[PDB]
Amino acid sequence: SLSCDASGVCDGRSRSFTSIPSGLTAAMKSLDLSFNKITYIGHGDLRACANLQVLILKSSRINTIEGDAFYSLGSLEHLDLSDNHLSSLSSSWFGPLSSLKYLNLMGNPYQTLGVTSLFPNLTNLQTLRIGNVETFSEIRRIDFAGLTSLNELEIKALSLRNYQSQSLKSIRDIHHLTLHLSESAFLLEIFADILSSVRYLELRDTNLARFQFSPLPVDEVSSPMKKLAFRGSVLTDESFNELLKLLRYILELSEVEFDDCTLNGLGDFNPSESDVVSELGKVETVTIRRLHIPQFYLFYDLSTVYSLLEKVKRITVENSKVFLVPCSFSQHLKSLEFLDLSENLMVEEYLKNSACKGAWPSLQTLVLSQNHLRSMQKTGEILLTLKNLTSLDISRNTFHPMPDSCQWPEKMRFLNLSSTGIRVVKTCIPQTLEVLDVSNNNLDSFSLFLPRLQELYISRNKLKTLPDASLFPVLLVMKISRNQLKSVPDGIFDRLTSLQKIWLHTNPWDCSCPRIDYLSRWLNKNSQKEQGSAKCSGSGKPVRSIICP
Ligand SMILES: CCCCCCCCCCCCCCCC(=O)OC[C@H](CSC[C@H](N)CO)OC(=O)CCCCCCCCCCCCCCC
Ligand SMILES: *[C@@H]1O[C@H](CO)[C@@H](O[C@@H]2O[C@H](CO)[C@@H](O[C@H]3O[C@H](CO)[C@@H](O)[C@H](O)[C@@H]3O)[C@H](O)[C@H]2NC(C)=O)[C@H](O)[C@H]1NC(C)=O
Ligand SMILES: *[C@@H]1O[C@H](CO)[C@@H](O[C@@H]2O[C@H](CO)[C@@H](O)[C@H](O)[C@H]2NC(C)=O)[C@H](O)[C@H]1NC(C)=O
Ligand SMILES: *[C@H]1O[C@H](CO)[C@@H](O)[C@H](O)[C@H]1NC(C)=O
Repeated sequence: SLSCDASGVCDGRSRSFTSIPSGLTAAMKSLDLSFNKITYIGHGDLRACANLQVLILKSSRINTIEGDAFYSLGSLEHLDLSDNHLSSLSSSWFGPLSSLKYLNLMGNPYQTLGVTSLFPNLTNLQTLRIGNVETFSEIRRIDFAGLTSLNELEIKALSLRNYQSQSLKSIRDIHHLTLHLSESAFLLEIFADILSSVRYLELRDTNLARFQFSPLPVDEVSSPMKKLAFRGSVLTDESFNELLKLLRYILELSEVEFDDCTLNGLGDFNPSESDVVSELGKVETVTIRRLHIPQFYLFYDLSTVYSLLEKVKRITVENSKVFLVPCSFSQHLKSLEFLDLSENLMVEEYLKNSACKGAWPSLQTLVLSQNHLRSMQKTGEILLTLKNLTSLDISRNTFHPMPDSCQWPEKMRFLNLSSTGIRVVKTCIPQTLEVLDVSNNNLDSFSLFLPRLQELYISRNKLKTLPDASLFPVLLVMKISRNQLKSVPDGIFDRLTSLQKIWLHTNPWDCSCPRIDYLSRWLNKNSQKEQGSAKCSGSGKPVRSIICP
């Protein structure tokens, strides 16, 4: 009861099959039999479809597959066996799949990949996922024999009990290596085997409390590793310092991320300057999200971090409860062009210190999105200390009504006031602006003349009148959806002579014909420009559909 499209793509998904359907053809290119009750797959179940390029067998209850079940699938590029009941993999399965590009074996209860190298024959393999949560317990030297380059290899071994050294060393080039480890017992040697191949290493769920550095005795390897990411990791002030020492081998590391990690800190840890690292190679981007520091004052005078960021260009510390980025700390950030402290507890008085005189000398973009700032003027005033600043995001902050005059950094051309609760826009906003987002507020009208404005975002408001075209002589983009606009003055969009894109949907457009003429005739002559589609209130029919005599 499977249905195929004219292109040879058949759906069999969730159809209660207890066995592969009979009478398949060589016309099929993609066969999806996910979520079925297919316990056994015989020698001849898939013998016909010799031109199959995609086989989706995910989450079916497969626990038995004959060694040569896939003997005629020489054109198969995508095989998905994840989440089944395979507790033993057979090398005979992958033998005839020299055209295999994607192999997902994750989610099955096997304990190891088996006694025979399963992938030597897969010469065009680009993606491979293996392992599980409860039982995968051993990686061995024969496991990846025959694998030269993989764009991605995911290994889930949260229950790993033993890793044979050099197991991953045979692989020449791994673009993205995702490892799920519950502890750090084998992280070091693993790290010694991937220094030549891994460009992006992603560590998930690892408790690194007991990590300890030791000199990697692998021959001079110019690690091509550009990105390193930790997710849901447990760290300590001690183990953290241990990790830092690892950088000497990944001289090219440019991006580091820490997602949902907890940093446990204690006072008993206080080494001299010899133990600590203050050289951060080429690390130029630091992203930190949802970082939990149980007890922050249990950290000695944090000067240890001042020499690490001299060269950092981009930093993001979000939703990690930051209330202060100490002045001296900021002055050390000589190269910082981008700083994103979204979702923290920043307020004027502490911002003042964070953005002191020589704070962030080169900052161009500063994001203080969800914080506790309350005065627009006060914030612009405090930020005057920043001379290179060109972009500022202070959206999602609850501000008081803005004055008629304000002081903002001079080169500022981007100001985001989205979701800030304002009800009125005054001249506090500079004429120097190029991009302005006051979308999702409480505005009734926009009367600000900004001659250099190229983009205005004013969606999600209550404007009953479209802002006069002469206000933005050279506008390229206007976003005024989700408002209360019922109509537009004849010829107004033809007055936006640089307009390239415009959002008008979610507005109650009055489509009676005397009125809606120009607007409808305009949407027809400029469909390319309208993003999304404005409909008529009442019928819901697209405005452009209306024609008047
Ligand atoms: C593989 C190598 C990767 C290398 C990555 C580089 C990491 C550096 C990132 C720069 C952090 C920028 C924000 C610092 C703000 C600050 O100083 O928070 C301090 C404030 C109070 S100031 C404290 C006083 N001055 C002391 O008496 O706390 C606060 O305001 C709130 C506490 C915020 C705690 C989280 C952020 C603190 C930085 C964490 C650094 C270690 C990260 C380890 C992750 C596993
Ligand atoms: C001006 O500030 C706006 C508010 O901060 C901002 O809108 C926000 O845009 C981000 C873009 O990623 C959205 O991100 C969230 O949602 C995505 C998926 O949709 C998630 O993957 C992200 O992790 C995140 O949770 C926000 O949803 C959106 N905020 C809202 C509520 O509208 C504008 O983009 C800024 N304007 C300009 C011109 O930059
Ligand atoms: C970032 O801004 C600073 C401050 O304006 C710039 O450095 C100053 O450049 C002037 C040149 O007119 C020198 O006279 C000063 O000595 C510098 N001030 C400092 C920091 O001591 C810097 O050039 C800007 N960087 C960028 C983004 O180009
Ligand atoms: C798969 O092909 C044969 C087995 O018939 C053998 O050479 C080896 O297992 C694989 N090929 C390679 C790359 O050596």
